Amino acid sequence: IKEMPQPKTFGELKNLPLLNTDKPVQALMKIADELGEIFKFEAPGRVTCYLSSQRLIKEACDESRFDKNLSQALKFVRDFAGDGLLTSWTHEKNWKKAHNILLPSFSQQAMKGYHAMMVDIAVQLVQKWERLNADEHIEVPEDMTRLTLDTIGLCGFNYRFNSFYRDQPHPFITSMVRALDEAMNKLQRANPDDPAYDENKRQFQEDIKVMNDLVDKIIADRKASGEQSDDLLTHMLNGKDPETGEPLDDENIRYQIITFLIAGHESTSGLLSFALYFLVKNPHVLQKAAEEAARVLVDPVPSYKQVKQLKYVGMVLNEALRLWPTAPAFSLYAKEDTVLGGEYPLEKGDELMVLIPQLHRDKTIWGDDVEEFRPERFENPSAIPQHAFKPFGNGQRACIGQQFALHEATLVLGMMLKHFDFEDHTNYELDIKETLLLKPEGFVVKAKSKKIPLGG
Ligand code: HEM
Ligand SMILES: NCCc1c[nH]c2ccc(O)cc12
Repeated sequence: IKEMPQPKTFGELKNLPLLNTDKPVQALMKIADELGEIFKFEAPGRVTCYLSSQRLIKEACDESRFDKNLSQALKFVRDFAGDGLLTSWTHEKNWKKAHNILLPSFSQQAMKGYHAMMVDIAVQLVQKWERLNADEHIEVPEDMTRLTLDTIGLCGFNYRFNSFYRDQPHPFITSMVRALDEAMNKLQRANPDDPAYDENKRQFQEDIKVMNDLVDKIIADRKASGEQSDDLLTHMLNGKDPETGEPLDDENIRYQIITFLIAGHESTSGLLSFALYFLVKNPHVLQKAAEEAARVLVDPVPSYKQVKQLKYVGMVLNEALRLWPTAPAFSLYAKEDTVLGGEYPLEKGDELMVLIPQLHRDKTIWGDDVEEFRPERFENPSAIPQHAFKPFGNGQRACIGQQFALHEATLVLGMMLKHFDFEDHTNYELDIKETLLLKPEGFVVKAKSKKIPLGG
């Protein structure tokens, strides 16, 4: 039974002067470097416990002792994501209901049914790049986000945002991204009720309405038509929860659709963008991955089967997730009083944060070379100890989109690697922007086409 390590407190400010930054996860990694696998962090009227080792995070992932906490960020996102899967407590009625109803639509097997829709948007990405003039370049996370938004729109509810046809995004996207940005800015806002933010508030409401109006209309149309698709909206209209018997009502179906776009677009765009960043910075890895792409993707359009074959591409992506997990933290609370790690008493309701990039640098698991990009770490992946690698969160509250994201990212990265040679034409210096997720801000490349045609 030990005192918890804690950085220096400054009277009533407590630790807050140490987290004055636009990059707080990177700043908390620097505090973990100094203080170790666990530290308390206090700010006026907030207290939490940052964990960075596999030893402690395994205990935090014990669902009989700890459950998912809604961070202040998630509570602000709940203003438009409602009680959809990401922003609901495990004890809310719609959390288990939607979980039960949606799980089979997110399984590995379900990816067979999404694959042609994913190929549609992936082809649009490849074609856009094939069509660039020789002096142009690619804005990587910008184009990965066009691809992931459009892919979730098509697989989610058979709706085309047509992001590759546009300089300014579809108004739903504009509103979603502006609402997310307002949710995030509220975390930093001294006087949220000051008349200065009256206009923020009005715009937020207007953004919510834009979002609700389109999705409520899509759901209403689909109910009145009676049409059946290979989409999530179909499965939610049909499904019943085996436990309660209850269906999702129309309002919750809307929150789930807003949720899949919010939860899937920026995370999967980040994973693709960091994986390309690492490949252009590690030429021998990029060559190995490109050889696998050419060896495996032998047809003009990839099949579901071929995508499962891209084992090295899968390792590249996991290794990008190891170094910069795009959803870099998740929040837990103690279900009852408990002692963490034999050393640290916690009280019921105490909050723990899992610092994922720091966990993924735990040298007692991964060895000393934790900064090196080496996808071969994952050559044999049942060998990684349980709870050492957690880029999709934990247990029943883990990422429902995991198979979707990884099938998406492997298909797209395999196609990119099949069709282009890539140039880091600016000698780009990694700069990690943190919103509610991580992104390689300003990452740009040039793609020289291999002139390999696409099928129809
Ligand atoms: C590489 C891309 C992704 C990563 C790294 C990621 C990561 C995560 C993590 C870390 C959580 C747990 C959050 C928490 O504990 O507070 C989560 C939850 C969730 N994610 Fe993802 N995700 C990704 C892609 C997606 C996609 C594409 C979708 C939807 C199609 C999605 C949908 C969800 C949903 C609905 C939850 C809430 C699950 C539940 O609590 O029942 N995610 N994700
Ligand atoms: N599905 C992971 C993306 C994700 C996980 N948690 C989140 C919180 C806020 C947000 O915008 C996005 C996310």
